[PDB]
Amino acid sequence: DLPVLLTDLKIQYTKIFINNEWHDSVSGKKFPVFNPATEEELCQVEEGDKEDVDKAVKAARQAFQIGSPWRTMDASERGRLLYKLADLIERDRLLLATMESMNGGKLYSNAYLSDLAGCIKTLRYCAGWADKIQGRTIPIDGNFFTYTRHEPIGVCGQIIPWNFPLVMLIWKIGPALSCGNTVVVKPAEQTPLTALHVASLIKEAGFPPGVVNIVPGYGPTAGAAISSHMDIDKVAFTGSTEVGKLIKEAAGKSNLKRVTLELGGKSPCIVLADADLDNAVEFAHHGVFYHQGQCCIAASRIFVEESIYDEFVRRSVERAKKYILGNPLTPGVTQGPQIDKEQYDKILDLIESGKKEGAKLECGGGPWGNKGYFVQPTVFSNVTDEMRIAKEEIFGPVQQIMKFKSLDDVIKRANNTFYGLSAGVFTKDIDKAITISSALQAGTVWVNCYGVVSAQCPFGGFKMSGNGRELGEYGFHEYTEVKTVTVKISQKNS
Amino acid sequence: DLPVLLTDLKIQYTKIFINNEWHDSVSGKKFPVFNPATEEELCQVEEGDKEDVDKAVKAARQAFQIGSPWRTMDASERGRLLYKLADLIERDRLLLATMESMNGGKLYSNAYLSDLAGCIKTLRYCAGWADKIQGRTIPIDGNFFTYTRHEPIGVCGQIIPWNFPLVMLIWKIGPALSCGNTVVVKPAEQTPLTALHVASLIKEAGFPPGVVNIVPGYGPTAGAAISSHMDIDKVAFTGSTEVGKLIKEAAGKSNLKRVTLELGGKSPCIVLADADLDNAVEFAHHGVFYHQGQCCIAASRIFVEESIYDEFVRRSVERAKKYILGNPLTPGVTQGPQIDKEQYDKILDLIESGKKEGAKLECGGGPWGNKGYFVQPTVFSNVTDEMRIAKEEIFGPVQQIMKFKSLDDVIKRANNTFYGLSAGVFTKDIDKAITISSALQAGTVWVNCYGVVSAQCPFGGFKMSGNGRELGEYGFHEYTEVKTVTVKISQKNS
Amino acid sequence: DLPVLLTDLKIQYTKIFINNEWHDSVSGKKFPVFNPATEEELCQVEEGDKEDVDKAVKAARQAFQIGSPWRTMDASERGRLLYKLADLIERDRLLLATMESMNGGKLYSNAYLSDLAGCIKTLRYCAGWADKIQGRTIPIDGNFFTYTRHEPIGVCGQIIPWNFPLVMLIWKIGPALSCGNTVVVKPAEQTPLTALHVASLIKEAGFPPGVVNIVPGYGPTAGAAISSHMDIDKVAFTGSTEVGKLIKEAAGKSNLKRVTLELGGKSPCIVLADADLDNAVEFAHHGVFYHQGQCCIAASRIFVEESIYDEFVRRSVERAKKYILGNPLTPGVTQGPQIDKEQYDKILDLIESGKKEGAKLECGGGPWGNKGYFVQPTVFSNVTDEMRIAKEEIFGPVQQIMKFKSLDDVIKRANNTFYGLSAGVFTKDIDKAITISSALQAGTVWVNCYGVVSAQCPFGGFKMSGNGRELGEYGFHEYTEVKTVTVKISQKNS
Amino acid sequence: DLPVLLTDLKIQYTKIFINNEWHDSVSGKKFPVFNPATEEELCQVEEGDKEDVDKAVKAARQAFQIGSPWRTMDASERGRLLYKLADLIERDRLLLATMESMNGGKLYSNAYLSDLAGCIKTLRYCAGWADKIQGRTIPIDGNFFTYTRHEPIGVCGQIIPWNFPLVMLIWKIGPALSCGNTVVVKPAEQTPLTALHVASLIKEAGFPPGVVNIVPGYGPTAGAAISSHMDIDKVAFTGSTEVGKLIKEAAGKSNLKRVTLELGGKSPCIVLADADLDNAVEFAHHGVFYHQGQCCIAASRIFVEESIYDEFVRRSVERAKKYILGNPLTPGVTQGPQIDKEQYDKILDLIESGKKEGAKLECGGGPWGNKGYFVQPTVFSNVTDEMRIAKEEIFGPVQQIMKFKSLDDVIKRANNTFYGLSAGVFTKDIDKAITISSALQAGTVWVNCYGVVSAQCPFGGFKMSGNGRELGEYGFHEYTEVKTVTVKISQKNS
Ligand SMILES: NC(=O)c1ccc[n+]([C@@H]2O[C@H](COP(=O)([O-])OP(=O)(O)OC[C@H]3O[C@@H](n4cnc5c(N)ncnc54)[C@H](O)[C@@H]3O)[C@@H](O)[C@H]2O)c1
Ligand SMILES: CCCn1c(NCc2cccc(OC)c2O)nc2ccccc21
Ligand SMILES: [Cl-]
Ligand SMILES: [Cl-]
Ligand SMILES: [Cl-]
Ligand SMILES: [Cl-]
Ligand SMILES: [Yb+3]
Repeated sequence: DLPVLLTDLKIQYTKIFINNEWHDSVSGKKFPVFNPATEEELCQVEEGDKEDVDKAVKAARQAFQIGSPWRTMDASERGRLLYKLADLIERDRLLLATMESMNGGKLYSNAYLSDLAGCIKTLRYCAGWADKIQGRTIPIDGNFFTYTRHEPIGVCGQIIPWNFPLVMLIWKIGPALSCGNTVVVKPAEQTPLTALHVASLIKEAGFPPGVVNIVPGYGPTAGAAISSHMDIDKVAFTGSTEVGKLIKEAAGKSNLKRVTLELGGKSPCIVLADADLDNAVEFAHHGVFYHQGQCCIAASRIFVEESIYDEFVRRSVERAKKYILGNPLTPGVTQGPQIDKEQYDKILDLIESGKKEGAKLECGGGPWGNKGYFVQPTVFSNVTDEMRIAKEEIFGPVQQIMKFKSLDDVIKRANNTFYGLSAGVFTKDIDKAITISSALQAGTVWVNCYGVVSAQCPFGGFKMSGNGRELGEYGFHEYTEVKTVTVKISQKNS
Repeated sequence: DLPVLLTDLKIQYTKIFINNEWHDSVSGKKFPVFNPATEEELCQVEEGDKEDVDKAVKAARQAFQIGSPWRTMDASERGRLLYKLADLIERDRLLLATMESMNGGKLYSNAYLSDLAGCIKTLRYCAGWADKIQGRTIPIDGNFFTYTRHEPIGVCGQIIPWNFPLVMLIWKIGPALSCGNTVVVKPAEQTPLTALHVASLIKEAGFPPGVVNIVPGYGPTAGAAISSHMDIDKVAFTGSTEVGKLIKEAAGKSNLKRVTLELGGKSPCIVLADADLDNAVEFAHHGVFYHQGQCCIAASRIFVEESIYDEFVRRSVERAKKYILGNPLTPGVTQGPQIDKEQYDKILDLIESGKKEGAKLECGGGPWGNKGYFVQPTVFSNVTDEMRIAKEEIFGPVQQIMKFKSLDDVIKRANNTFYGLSAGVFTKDIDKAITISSALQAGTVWVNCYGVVSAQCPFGGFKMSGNGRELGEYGFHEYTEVKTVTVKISQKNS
Repeated sequence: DLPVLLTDLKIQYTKIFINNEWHDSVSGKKFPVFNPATEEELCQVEEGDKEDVDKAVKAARQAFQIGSPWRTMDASERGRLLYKLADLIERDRLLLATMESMNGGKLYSNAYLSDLAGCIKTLRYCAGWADKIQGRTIPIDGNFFTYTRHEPIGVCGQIIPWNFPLVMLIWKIGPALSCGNTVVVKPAEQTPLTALHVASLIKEAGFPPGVVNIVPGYGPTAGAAISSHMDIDKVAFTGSTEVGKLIKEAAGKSNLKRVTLELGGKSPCIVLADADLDNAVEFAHHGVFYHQGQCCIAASRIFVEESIYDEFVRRSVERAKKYILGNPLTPGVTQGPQIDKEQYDKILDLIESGKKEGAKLECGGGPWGNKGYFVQPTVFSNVTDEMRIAKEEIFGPVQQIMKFKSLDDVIKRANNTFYGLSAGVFTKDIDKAITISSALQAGTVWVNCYGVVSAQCPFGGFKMSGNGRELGEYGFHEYTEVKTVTVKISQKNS
Repeated sequence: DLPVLLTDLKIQYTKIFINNEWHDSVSGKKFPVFNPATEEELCQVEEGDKEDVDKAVKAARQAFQIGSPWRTMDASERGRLLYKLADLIERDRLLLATMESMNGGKLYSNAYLSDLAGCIKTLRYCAGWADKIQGRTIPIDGNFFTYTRHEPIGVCGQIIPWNFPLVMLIWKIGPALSCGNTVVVKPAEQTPLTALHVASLIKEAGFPPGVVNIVPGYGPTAGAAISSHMDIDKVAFTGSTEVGKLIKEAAGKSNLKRVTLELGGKSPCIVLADADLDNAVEFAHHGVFYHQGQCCIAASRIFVEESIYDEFVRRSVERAKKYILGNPLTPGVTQGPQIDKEQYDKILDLIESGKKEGAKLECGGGPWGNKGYFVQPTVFSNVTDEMRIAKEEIFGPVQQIMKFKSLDDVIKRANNTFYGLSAGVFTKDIDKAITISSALQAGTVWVNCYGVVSAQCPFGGFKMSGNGRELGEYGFHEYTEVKTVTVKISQKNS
């Protein structure tokens, strides 16, 4: 069941968080934060810029110094601190999910039952790794003793998007901290509020000062200061392909800092004629419409074998027509607004491209409501590979359905994109499930499901959907720096 | 294609191999070795007993001493020696396969194309691991530096069976040597000859003396001396369940040496109605009839969904009727003899149990020929779970076919055995393949195939089919002893 | 600081724990449990025997069945249950440490600050592994998809000793449960009480019934029923070398169950002339006198370079003369009783052997007090390798100090034992620390410290000190059974 | 001993290698290749440019297609091909070492005994990993089966420097191929010749066409075409910090390809007063003077405790005065030329900076000879942290020796650089060796040695010395792309 907050939400944390203390901006400037369902201002927040990032990096550097509390404490104690943080987020789950829904335009049902649960579970998963990060002893040639340290890297700048503010915050800080790094986080200008509340809880949990610093502010200002900073060792980023390139270029130009990116997708589904049809329709629908289409792994190209294409389209239209738009905080509402005017415009323009380029509009196709950035859930049939709605990430509630009859050819079509984040395959045939999944150039492939993400799984893109992996055993590698220590000895023995 | 030896085989190596030199038995006694297809003596071999095992252990201990060549050489050089050994076995492939076929009663086609290839591939696989065996550096609580060494264990006694003499020899010595152990090998009394030729090649490859010692002889004599030896650190064994118990009891009684066993099976296949029927018939047939049924993983219980049972039986009988019995060295012969009189008697007695207990004899059922331990390939239909041919490992060319209609119940029947070595599942359904394979209590489960063994895969039994795993990454663990080194330091840093 | 329980301890849990319910013994029999510091009975406990073990195994088997809650719950939820159990033991830390001290004769300071802390930390460590136990995908030869499952083994029987009742309980159940096994635990007849209280907390934490079953009782009765049980898949044991052999023999005779043992030691220290002398004296003293000498890793042979031997002996005698004997619950008491009459007799007899065989008694040498199994802390100088106090594990407060001058020779002396659990090396020289530690045949080697045990480190014996490893990454391997699944596919791709 | 080629070297392979065939440049243009010891032209080579890189990428892409020989062959066969290549390089060791010495200006003794041996050993090491690259099976939340594939990435562009042509070639192609990638290699314009001979041997070994393509040519032309190519999935590079930035910027701008860099260093040694002084002098000398100073890990800042500084300097000057300059092919010659005029000028300019900025010139300081790019081996004493010879990588035979007295301060000085490739620590004290090595911000730290590189060790930079690691287990991660496959199932079981 679905509990709610019983007193109205009051916003408290609006300042920059450095050395576990709350800071005004060096400039004195603040910026507004809005509710996307009402277009009304919720509060003002201190606007971080290069001077504030500089303060946060110096604090993160000082907390990372050899001999510091965060460097010398037991690994197991880093893990305890992360488990306590998860306990505290659990405690404040009602408040955080409400704030997430109100600032982010996110259905409260999903914010409470999915986002917040995933934040808690991911933190507890990361806590468990902290004292299980291990190097190696190595039987090198010659009379030497050689071992490796999987050290933390150092100061990690972490630029977060607006579509999953808390979840991206925890996906970034959980592994970074578990491995022993210090972090400077720049949440989305649209959604700073839940991150600043979590900073409240980082202080309360007892993390040493400077281990986590949160600098709300804008992209070209505070984000770019992180990108180009000469004393940040690594930057991680989720967001647009265009910013990813600007960050990688900034990193190369300054100090050759390590960079990992996750950059969205144009993720395809392949539905074979032998698929459980209803199960395939339901998962592909959820794949593309989840959180108003504002998901990196949105299932935005659905290829269906011709034998079942018309039934698939018909059943998808029926399911898309069952939504209730409105304020994401009211029970029974099933689709909230898009995040802001930029994204709203982009979606409507792409919808229009679909009409003009010859797609078949099955439902939706326009905006909704007196206020709020609402888009009707929209389904296009007979989409072809050349159209803009087939090539460009939409990030809105807009489903594309295509037909195929040759399996060889539909795999090339699925792979014929610079994106590569995820894909889905729907079949009952063992051999097809394995060989299709092996052939798809995508970081996660779901078989007879879609959108299944868990802390135990590495997650990331092929090709221009990004580089590196997050979470799982494998994602922890990207938050360590390997040092080889080789000691001369008089005689080695196996 | 299938090349052959162009001059008749001459036997050269018949003595005990210790410190890379050839030894007469301390007693002076020798024992005969026979050809199972003719019942004729091939040669005499030095008979090892406790006094000879004692000599081999002392040499293996001396080669394992700290500061010795085998302990101090680079890991990568251990690997080079194993690759050279594989090169030499490749060179002598015609001779070894001929000797294997003549001493072991093994089809020459299979000895040359399967056994010898697997020996070569397994050695090269093991060679590659030698300098990739690694310990760990560990973020222990407190101000300490902690690392682990995955050392070799020490002197490993390795008791080999007669059904795959070369392959079992290499499965044992490949991982043992790669990890840095020294070994005392006791090949089957029935099949010492290929092992002694490989000892020729171990000397030729340059292995330091005492690293490999081979002591041909009998089980209750030389085998038991290994089992109960107070200076052997580990014993590995493949063979009967009954000897496994005698070895484990001997080990516990003497020096608590480490023990790994592989002990055969009563491995089941489950054939669902949606299976590729011909593919299932072919693989299950090969599973149970390979090497005259003398395989640990023989598919000796085949459960078939009632819908397809009668067709399955009919097609299996047709395939079983296509064999040519005779000397395993003549081209076109497709079934050789059983290994000796004990096994031959055991098979015929169990065949008779099948008749008397009410099984349906579809073909075969008796012996064959003027000489040689030949058994007609035999198929039983309508087998029930209580019969001896359903409960006891036969190790002969004897196939059991049963019907089921409830999948829940057939999984319990498949699992209702103290054996647990392997199993097979035949279905096109993804979900059934995964959930059935997960539910079966068996060390290897094949899906839509059977009998697929490779050096990259760990291999071993559940339950009384044995303990531990051989080959793969995982099997290397059982040839190392982990040492934790924990060093006090003034201050640790992550 | 050191808090205490403010009301006297009341014993509540005295029955057999099966399917999360409290059971009388099938026989109706109970047995007394005593306080070793007073020789007075504390309470009576239900006496488990073969019939009760049979009940516990059936429940553990049923909880392990495919489809059961414990088999189907998320791995991460197994970990949550273990973290909650740790939270509950933390809650009851005062009660548990008091009960541990009163039943076990264990200094309350140590029980509270060391045993209980280690129990809590070890559980939290094990919790973190639960959803990080992973198998492999393997690039086998041929057109196959091959993966491995690291399944739980099944029903694990766990026989616990009296010297560290809670810590051994958690060392056993933490990894077993994390990996997904079910357990039947048989605590020491002398110390059932803390285990039964923990069973209270396993129920309270929400573990499914039958996952943990605790059967207090005697060794030759309930212990032997576990050893020889035909439906227990694995047995783990810590205790005497003599029982280890009886367990391994019992396992071999019945169902070839997997066996891991830890069997004590005769662990040596090597003190070089360049060692920090005071640091070496302090750690070796603690090594041998900790918990009245009743530690598996007791530093019971201390070899000291002749240059510093007399100073080392003198300083060790001074430190041994500073103890206060008495009831382990009174503040300032620094040495408690031995556990029972058997151990007390054994210690006094061995002390007498030391006198008669010619050792130099420096202090102690006799019993103490009106009541309680107290032994004076005792130091022997000029010990030689032939004496009983040099060869036999004493398990009492009895220190042996020997001189050496040749480093080659003292390593052979240190290694000249069938034991092999641990060792210590004291030197400032890098090269000596590495090469000596590499040469010692011991499972853990401490350098410039002693007795440093942590959940992140694997722990176990070389040679007759046992087989397998506990805790660390590596120890988790011994609570899994590897299954290889190999799937035929039309075409594989790298 | 040191065998030599008995007939003069004849150059044969001068063309572009694509699809295992030899190609003229699209332009028809060729470029000269010189001997640095004589300044004479050795031959002309086809000049690759963007059009030729385009041809090589298309071939590498085609060889990487699903269903291709290189994608479908057994992993173990990829390893066989790499072992055969190593066998062939061994066969041609005399020719390759001669060609390496003549084109690269590299002492023939070192080319034959070190470079060529390292090439052979590294290939054999990489061969062994090929069928040991494994993914995972993962206990994800929910009723799913989740596994990972560690796939090859795809087409990898590999830009090689002139200082270790063969060794860098093999460090790049060995791991790339072992993991299953295809490669487009661009050797240094100064040293294409040994790479083109190895391409001869790749064809001879049987690698499928298009798996390895070698495009000799210039940096701003063919190198930049690789950097910015829209169908290259990854680029690896060793060379200058300045090009690294140009490559990272090019990659970000085009297709966000993965990038790993190794970019040289300013690697420091710390020599404590208790060090084995002669051992420290010898290793630091070799560290900075090896291959005429043209090593990434050159020990170009040597900090020595004041107590021993003057003796250290004196002994280093004595050892530096013992060199014989001349043609690297004549026996007994111990220092060859620098590679070309650019590097020669850079070294002399930096030497002059040392004089003018106030360093103490102890020996050398000018050029040498009638012809060839020879620099006198040069030692500077009393170097301070501000001078150019302390800050800038020299890549010439130029040693800097500084004094320290505070260990805290000398660690900050050692770390006060944007470089971070390697470091050395010389002490007998265990605690100092561990804590100093832990505090140094460097990818490899040697203790009481220097310059010890082996295939089993990961190798790479901290900070601006580069990103990622090469060789070892860990370096293989950077040649794979992880795919998560998550399959919906009816019910999971642990
Ligand atoms: N880390 C090393 O081992 C290493 C090796 C060589 C040079 N260096 C450093 O670089 C300094 C200058 O030497 P250099 O100019 O010969 O090195 P460089 O970086 O320019 O050349 C090395 C490789 O990079 C290529 N390259 C050059 N420009 C390129 C471009 N725009 N795009 C793509 N590839 C390009 C070159 O053709 C060559 O293959 C040296 O003095 C040294 O300090 C380091
Ligand atoms: C001062 C070291 C010279 N040196 C060598 N010598 C050849 C060599 C020898 C052994 C193993 C090798 O590969 C693992 C190998 O390449 N290779 C280097 C790579 C980078 C920096 C310096 C190098
Ligand atoms: Cl590593
Ligand atoms: Cl380990
Ligand atoms: Cl495995
Ligand atoms: Cl993975
Ligand atoms: Yb000149």
